[PDB]
Amino acid sequence: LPGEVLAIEGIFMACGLNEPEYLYHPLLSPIKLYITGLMRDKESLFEAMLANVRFHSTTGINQLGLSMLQVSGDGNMNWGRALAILTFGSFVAQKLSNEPHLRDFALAVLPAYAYEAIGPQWFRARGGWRGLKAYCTQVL
Amino acid sequence: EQWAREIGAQLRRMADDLNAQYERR
Ligand SMILES: [Br-]
Ligand SMILES: [Br-]
Ligand SMILES: [Br-]
Repeated sequence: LPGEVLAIEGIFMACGLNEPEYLYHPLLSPIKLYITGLMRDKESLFEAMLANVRFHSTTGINQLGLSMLQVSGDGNMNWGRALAILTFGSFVAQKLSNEPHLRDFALAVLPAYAYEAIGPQWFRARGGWRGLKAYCTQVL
Repeated sequence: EQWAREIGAQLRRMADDLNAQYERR
């Protein structure tokens, strides 16, 4: 495994930018396949979120990062919230792909926001990516 | 003008449905 923030960026690359990873990973590759399915099925809800939100800017990407932190503002985390955060970041990446500079700022900051939003200690104390995959196979 | 919390609540609601699937017997 590459490191949490790095792995999340890869998830945004594979799921948001639809950039097929060249090598298969036992844990991350199925997770990426699950998040893509979540984007497809819940596209309408993600569109509703960002409907009247002006996020195509560095200021907007900052607020998108704040949006991730708002998920766990009550101090609670589960793999459901973790998936919503990771899928939301991927969806954001997809909408910024045709704007190189904004896309790259998103890739630069949002992986760290998603990781913090989940909670680094909670992530590690619940099995990390193995725990997430197990949750995915059971729910999706 | 701020819209981060509303998105946070909508992500929470989306997570609720996933957790409902996890808890389904
Ligand atoms: Br915009
Ligand atoms: Br741009
Ligand atoms: Br598994």
